[PDB]
Amino acid sequence: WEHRRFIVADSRNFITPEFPRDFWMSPVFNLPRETAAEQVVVLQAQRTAAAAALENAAMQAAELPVDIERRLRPIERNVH
Amino acid sequence: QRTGRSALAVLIRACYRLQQQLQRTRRALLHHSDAVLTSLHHVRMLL
Repeated sequence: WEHRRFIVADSRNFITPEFPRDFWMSPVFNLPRETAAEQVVVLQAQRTAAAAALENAAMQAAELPVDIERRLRPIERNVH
Repeated sequence: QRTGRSALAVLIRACYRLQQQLQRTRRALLHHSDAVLTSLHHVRMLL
């Protein structure tokens, strides 16, 4: 024995919300083809790429003290 | 006769070839900083 009140599930059932005068013209509903978010994402990706590339250049160019000593010292020994 | 004449060959072989040792070092070591400049310019490209 289970009892409760019932209300008919009718297709005619509609809901009536209310909208304020300042609803639709929120600034974000209407947006241009180009906003700041896409530039932010692309610029951050480029910044990370440059951060990696500077480190790669640092490790690629760290041989100058070795690239010069092995060119100068043997000539020193040869002359000496 | 061939004592001093051959003795000069030692100094010739040493000095005249140390001469172009510096030339090859110039030809090679100059080709290293160009790569560094290219790399830093690409880094400037990535930002």
